[PDB]
Amino acid sequence: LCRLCPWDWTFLLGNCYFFSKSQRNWNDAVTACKEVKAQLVIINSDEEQTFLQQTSKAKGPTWMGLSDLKKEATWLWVDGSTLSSRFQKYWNRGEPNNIGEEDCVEFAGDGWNDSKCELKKFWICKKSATPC
Amino acid sequence: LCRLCPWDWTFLLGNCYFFSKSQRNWNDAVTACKEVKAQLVIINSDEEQTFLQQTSKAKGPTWMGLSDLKKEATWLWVDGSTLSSRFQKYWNRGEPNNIGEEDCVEFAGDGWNDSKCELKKFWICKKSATPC
Ligand SMILES: [Ca+2]
Ligand SMILES: [Ca+2]
Repeated sequence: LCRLCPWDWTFLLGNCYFFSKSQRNWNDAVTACKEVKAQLVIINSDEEQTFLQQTSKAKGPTWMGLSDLKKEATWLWVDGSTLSSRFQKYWNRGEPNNIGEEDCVEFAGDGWNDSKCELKKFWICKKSATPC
Repeated sequence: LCRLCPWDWTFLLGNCYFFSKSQRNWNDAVTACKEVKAQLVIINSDEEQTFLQQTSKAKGPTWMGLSDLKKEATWLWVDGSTLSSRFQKYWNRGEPNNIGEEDCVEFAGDGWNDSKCELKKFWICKKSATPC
């Protein structure tokens, strides 16, 4: 009886993902994920980014665990790690913009936008799986 | 008899721009611009970027003075200055990619791609105007 991820979480490449059914502001989304020992999703591979971008298209704009709330124009994941050069290609054309006003990052369409953190959007949690 | 820019060069915001009629590889484009005391275009304002992106759409993919030939994934203008955070929004979705293989930057459509430097593309030169 191999259970890769908890009930209603999805396994992808050694991690477990939870796709919210409701919409919350960015900070509340962060908190929701911490409630289940997880983090508002931190993207770390292209296959992961591809899967979360597709899934998120079916619901609508969706938060990820990325923001420049600490220092404008510097984007940090919720675990404090820096956004790598190779991931900057995921930004949509024209993003990030409205710097200092739109401080949190969302999947929008086929890439990332920065958006106003107070907006309510879907969100995704990620934590490690338990292998079999 | 006020002449803002030399013959067949276009004035925009204190600078003079030359739009090639032929296509050259990136290095040859750099050299062409140096022949006329100019530089393969270094973008320094949004109004400038807007104007060069529109004009370049009418001809086809066009080189700008930007490349990561010195150090992969670090993009420097031809005068050695670094690419600012605010200009990274000009990259098309999915760019820059093919890192280390596509080392020079072009206007493509409505944003920037990195491309193989050996390809022949149009190009644009920029130098200071002489005020009146
Ligand atoms: Ca935005
Ligand atoms: Ca490319």
